[PDB]
Amino acid sequence: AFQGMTEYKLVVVGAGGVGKSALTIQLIQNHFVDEYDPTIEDSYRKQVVIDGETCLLDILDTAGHRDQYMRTGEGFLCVFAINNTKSFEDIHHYREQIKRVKDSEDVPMVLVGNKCDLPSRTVDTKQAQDLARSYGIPFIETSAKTRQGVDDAFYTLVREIRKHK
Amino acid sequence: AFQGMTEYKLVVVGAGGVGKSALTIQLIQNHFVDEYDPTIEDSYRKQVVIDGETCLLDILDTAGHAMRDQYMRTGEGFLCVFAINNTKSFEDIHHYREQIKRVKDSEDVPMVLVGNKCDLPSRTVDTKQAQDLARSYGIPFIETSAKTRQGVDDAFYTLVREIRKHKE
Amino acid sequence: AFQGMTEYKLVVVGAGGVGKSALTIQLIQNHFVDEYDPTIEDSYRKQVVIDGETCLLDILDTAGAMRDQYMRTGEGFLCVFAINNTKSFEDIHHYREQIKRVKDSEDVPMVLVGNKCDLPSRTVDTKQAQDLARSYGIPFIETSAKTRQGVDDAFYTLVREIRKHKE
Amino acid sequence: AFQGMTEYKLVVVGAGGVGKSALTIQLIQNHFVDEYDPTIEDSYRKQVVIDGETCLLDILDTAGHERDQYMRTGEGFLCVFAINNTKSFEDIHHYREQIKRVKDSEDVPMVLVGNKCDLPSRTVDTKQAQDLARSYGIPFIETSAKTRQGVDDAFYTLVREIRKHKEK
Amino acid sequence: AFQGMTEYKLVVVGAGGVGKSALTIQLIQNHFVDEYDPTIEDSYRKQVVIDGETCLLDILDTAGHEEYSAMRDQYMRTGEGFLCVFAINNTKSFEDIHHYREQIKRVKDSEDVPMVLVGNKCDLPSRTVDTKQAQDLARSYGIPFIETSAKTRQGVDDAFYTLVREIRKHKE
Amino acid sequence: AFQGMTEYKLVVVGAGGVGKSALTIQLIQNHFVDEYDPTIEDSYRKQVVIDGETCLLDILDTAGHEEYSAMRDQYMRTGEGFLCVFAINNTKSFEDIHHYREQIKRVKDSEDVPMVLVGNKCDLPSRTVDTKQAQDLARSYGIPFIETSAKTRQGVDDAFYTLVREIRKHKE
Ligand SMILES: Nc1nc2c(ncn2[C@@H]2O[C@H](COP(=O)(O)OP(=O)(O)NP(=O)(O)O)[C@@H](O)[C@H]2O)c(=O)[nH]1
Ligand SMILES: Nc1nc2c(ncn2[C@@H]2O[C@H](COP(=O)(O)OP(=O)(O)NP(=O)(O)O)[C@@H](O)[C@H]2O)c(=O)[nH]1
Ligand SMILES: Nc1nc2c(ncn2[C@@H]2O[C@H](COP(=O)(O)OP(=O)(O)NP(=O)(O)O)[C@@H](O)[C@H]2O)c(=O)[nH]1
Ligand SMILES: Nc1nc2c(ncn2[C@@H]2O[C@H](COP(=O)(O)OP(=O)(O)NP(=O)(O)O)[C@@H](O)[C@H]2O)c(=O)[nH]1
Ligand SMILES: Nc1nc2c(ncn2[C@@H]2O[C@H](COP(=O)(O)OP(=O)(O)NP(=O)(O)O)[C@@H](O)[C@H]2O)c(=O)[nH]1
Ligand SMILES: Nc1nc2c(ncn2[C@@H]2O[C@H](COP(=O)(O)OP(=O)(O)NP(=O)(O)O)[C@@H](O)[C@H]2O)c(=O)[nH]1
Ligand SMILES: COc1cc(-c2cccc3c2OCCO3)ccc1Nc1cccc(CN(C)C)c1
Ligand SMILES: COc1cc(-c2cccc3c2OCCO3)ccc1Nc1cccc(CN(C)C)c1
Ligand SMILES: COc1cc(-c2cccc3c2OCCO3)ccc1Nc1cccc(CN(C)C)c1
Ligand SMILES: COc1cc(-c2cccc3c2OCCO3)ccc1Nc1cccc(CN(C)C)c1
Ligand SMILES: [Mg+2]
Ligand SMILES: [Mg+2]
Ligand SMILES: [Mg+2]
Ligand SMILES: [Mg+2]
Ligand SMILES: [Mg+2]
Ligand SMILES: [Mg+2]
Repeated sequence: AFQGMTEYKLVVVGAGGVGKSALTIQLIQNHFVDEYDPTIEDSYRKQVVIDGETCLLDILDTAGHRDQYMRTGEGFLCVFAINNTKSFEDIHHYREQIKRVKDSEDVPMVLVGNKCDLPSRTVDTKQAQDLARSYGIPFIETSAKTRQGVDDAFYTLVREIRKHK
Repeated sequence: AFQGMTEYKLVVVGAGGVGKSALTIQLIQNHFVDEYDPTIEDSYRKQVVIDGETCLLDILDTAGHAMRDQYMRTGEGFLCVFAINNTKSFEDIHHYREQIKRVKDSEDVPMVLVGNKCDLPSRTVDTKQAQDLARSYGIPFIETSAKTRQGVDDAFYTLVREIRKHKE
Repeated sequence: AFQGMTEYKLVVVGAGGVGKSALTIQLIQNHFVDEYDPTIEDSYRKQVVIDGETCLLDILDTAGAMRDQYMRTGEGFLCVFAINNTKSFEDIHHYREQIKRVKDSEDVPMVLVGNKCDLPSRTVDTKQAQDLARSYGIPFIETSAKTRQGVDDAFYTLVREIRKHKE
Repeated sequence: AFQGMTEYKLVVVGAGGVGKSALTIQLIQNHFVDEYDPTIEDSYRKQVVIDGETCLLDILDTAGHERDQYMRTGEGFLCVFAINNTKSFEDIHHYREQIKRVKDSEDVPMVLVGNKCDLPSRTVDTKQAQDLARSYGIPFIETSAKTRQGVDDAFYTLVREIRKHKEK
Repeated sequence: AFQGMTEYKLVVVGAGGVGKSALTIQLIQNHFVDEYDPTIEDSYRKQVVIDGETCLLDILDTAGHEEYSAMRDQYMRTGEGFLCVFAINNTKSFEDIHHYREQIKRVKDSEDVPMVLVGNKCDLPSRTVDTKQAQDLARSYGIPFIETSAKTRQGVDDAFYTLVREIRKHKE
Repeated sequence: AFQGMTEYKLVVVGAGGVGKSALTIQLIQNHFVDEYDPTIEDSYRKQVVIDGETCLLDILDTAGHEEYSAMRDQYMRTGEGFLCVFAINNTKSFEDIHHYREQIKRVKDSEDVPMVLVGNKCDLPSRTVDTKQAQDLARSYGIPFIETSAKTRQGVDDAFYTLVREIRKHKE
């Protein structure tokens, strides 16, 4: 018996202020949050259709500065801001922490370069694509403000989870 | 901030063979199950719109006969099911209602009375009797058939409305 | 890469006047057709969600070598009789045989449908129809195009049978 | 030019107690109302897809015994009788006449609805009702607000009749 | 008894040529109107789900400059919520916002009317109104501010959905 | 009797690398394709609601450069509407639009074919084709013009939905 639609547990990680909450809230509520209210832990849920399969996204929005939610997640959005080189260098640390806690090389993951609407770009697309090619994962540019790439990022993660299953 | 649609935990209880599973599967899959496969415990989930609110129904299908006390404490609302061709199942209703009230330590638990198999000609429980039982408990009564689908949506949607009323 | 929803080809067969068209029109338009207008061939399409998969049902409504054509094309068959017509129930065996010959296979996705279950003049017992279906290895469903009982179930069950046969 | 989905104003008329409200509430809420609470005037709204066109149904549920206002506003009328009440069937002629006078027209979109077709106490034969409907040039549908039989069909058929009357 | 989904009456106001119609048509039809066809009065309707509640938006698209003022006072009395739109490349339209807000407050005889400030045409390069200025104006009124572009669709849903949330808050 | 939703056959044409596949994939999967995988012929399908009518879009994604093919002329005769795509940073692709339009008119033997002009890659800073120029070209052909970006998703839905509206107009 089918017992209800497929459920995917997604976790959004990355440095303080890169736009993890803004991305998530733009997905769930179609709203851009302008304030910076630091997060402890928040949970969201949304039903969507991706490639003709109905599914339920459970989304965990994490704090910038834990082992529990890394063990629960099936897929991770690894977010940096394209105007903050430090947040991009930190990506390697988030990826390592996820791999240790799940004890696995092959974890579904997507690299997300957020704030692509800002004119102060310090991380080149080619650099981020290279980093992603080296990890074997997709890369997507987003803006929580304009909504560019937001759906794509979360839907691409879902496709990665499907492939890994 | 809204964090996702409202979730309702529904538990279907009643005697062996009244059609608890058949009702639930007819709601989830639009399928009538003809076989009688006795249930231990099964969990289902469905998104629906009731009175303009989108919600997620988590539905626990229970066995006819401490794991029991667990799900009674978790559930927010109960479908109490009997079969209209089985007078025993109708008399047992009062026992299920009492067990739920003891475990939740409450008089006012959201509940709906469901008289299933209303498509069968061998009726032994009168509608008026069942309506009286329900009036005495202060809860709605609905006749259903998992076979024809009559009243199935109504039963589960009415339960959700009862849960909403109890939360104001 | 996903390029659009999955499509399923369903064929409704059975004797004249059992309610093949009435069933189909009740599925597509939520309308009971009271008139009996005999069919040559009609095609319908509907999008639905079954078990969380969005799909497109292409439905061929048949008449009571153009016949061999649609048997080769269909992935699944609703075999319909009327519960008040014993002849239509005996004819089921003939439709099933013709389908198995044309597809050269024992295991073709199929559902047995006993229609007009709202009428009081029942001449085919449920148990008999269930036995026939158990012998063929296929599901049996009672329907009424008039009350709508079992209509969705019949078509959706057929789609599930097609899915099982494709794994 | 498109400003939002097409809107249809439907009016449900007929004698007291034939099930005008029960039909409407079964359409809107998937709920059978067992109590008889007489209506003054109630308004309902539902978005549906009929023949691939999205539309908004505005539905006016009327009182058995009261009017000219809502007959002028309506684009289509469900004329309801109960199949176990011969009087309600004879009254149909009066509702149809009143509608034709107020709209000053022979060709008003209309559907004849024989409700309570789940009851065994039938006093109006289907053939009689079909003849009445054939004489008026309108469809006839048997419904039960209890089992839900024919409910969607009645309202959707009325919408199709309104569409047909507008292409000229 | 529930009788059908909740209905919200939204009114889009602001100076001539700010993009009131373009915003509305982008919401209803997913179409950018490039032509500038001045509006008299137009009505639109759309069903949407916001925060899990299904609702029906009735949307009144108004004229920049009103011919006669009684027809203006009519729709201000009917509306439950107002999108107050200026164009970020037209400082005059931004200064006019204050006047639309005042007229609405007088006609509804209330300080706390559901309202959203909308800075439209944020895709254009000739920006003359700074974001910070508009945010300050909105903070002073106690209402949300959203940047939109009817062309790119940025912020369009957000503007209308945020207005509905403001109406809900005012009704509790 | 209604037998199922209306079906529209749409063909996407234009020079190599303008973003015909990227547009189509962004419509179907909400995904931006960054890689450039040249197309021979690909078929897509999507159900949408446009102006309250549910429809099924059958979409044929064509090759940039193809010598004469009879198999190519086949599907151009079957197609009911054409998206004519150029890239706003490639003046050659804009000049080629005239050639696609001529080929379509010859194969359909008709002046009045439903068609939409699409200027893609409007997110790039290397613009060489002005909006006004493209609007003038489109006004001369009697067809709509839409700026799109498969990357940002701007105008994507609008392009395909506008084509469907053009097909509807041509059928009345
Ligand atoms: N322009 C622009 N600003 C953005 C974008 N995403 C987030 N912001 C802004 O960046 C700031 C921080 O966003 P926030 O969502 O709180 O980031 P965070 O990763 O969740 N922070 P934390 O780890 O403390 O929870 C906010 O002021 C927000 O409005 C974007 O894509 N574009
Ligand atoms: N005619 C008819 N038969 C029904 C209906 N509902 C259930 N049945 C039949 O009655 C039997 C029991 O159904 P089932 O759901 O297994 O009962 P249950 O309450 O789940 N039993 P248990 O407690 O063992 O899990 C099955 O044979 C089923 O087909 C109905 O509404 N009408
Ligand atoms: N009472 C009742 N009548 C039905 C039912 N199904 C079909 N009918 C009636 O039976 C007649 C035959 O229905 P129809 O669908 O035309 O049968 P068919 O199998 O398509 N005939 P054919 O093979 O000629 O195309 C119609 O008058 C219809 O109203 C049902 O489930 N209940
Ligand atoms: N068995 C059966 N009972 C029905 C049906 N429809 C309505 N009833 C019952 O008949 C009674 C009257 O129903 P109601 O909807 O109030 O009729 P009404 O035409 O609206 N009355 P009024 O004109 O005063 O507003 C109620 O007790 C209702 O439960 C039906 O289709 N089947
Ligand atoms: N680039 C760009 N142009 C826009 C935007 N919004 C509107 N326009 C353009 O600005 C012009 C005015 O738009 P319109 O919606 O008619 O404005 P209005 O506020 O309704 N005018 P009126 O008050 O007379 O009815 C049109 O040419 C339109 O295309 C936008 O967000 N970006
Ligand atoms: N920046 C930007 N790049 C785009 C856009 N659309 C397409 N591209 C890029 O342009 C390249 C070509 O895209 P594609 O859709 O394959 O072009 P095509 O017209 O289908 N090519 P062909 O005719 O050979 O099949 C890709 O690398 C793609 O990422 C856009 O709107 N913006
Ligand atoms: C919070 O989770 C539930 C909670 C309930 C629920 C409802 C009511 C009472 C309960 C419940 O669960 C714990 C004990 O008490 C029911 C279902 C679920 N969940 C669910 C969703 C989809 C599929 C499945 C099937 N599993 C077994 C593979 C399950
Ligand atoms: C692949 O085509 C079909 C195939 C089938 C189909 C199903 C099963 C077997 C078949 C079939 O086709 C011919 C013979 O073999 C049924 C429907 C269709 N298609 C269809 C699509 C939209 C609208 C309509 C209605 N027409 C009359 C405009 C039809
Ligand atoms: C209740 O009526 C409305 C009310 C309002 C409305 C909203 C807000 C304020 C108002 C309003 O009406 C008049 C003055 O004040 C807006 C729309 C409508 N209705 C509407 C819906 C879809 C399409 C059309 C256009 N037709 C006639 C072609 C109309
Ligand atoms: C007849 O259907 C089409 C028609 C067209 C179409 C559109 C435009 C022009 C055409 C067309 O086809 C015939 C020649 O001219 C395009 C797509 C389709 N259909 C479609 C789309 C996606 C997937 C499938 C199943 N297979 C291919 C995996 C089918
Ligand atoms: Mg945060
Ligand atoms: Mg069970
Ligand atoms: Mg037929
Ligand atoms: Mg009433
Ligand atoms: Mg305007
Ligand atoms: Mg390509």
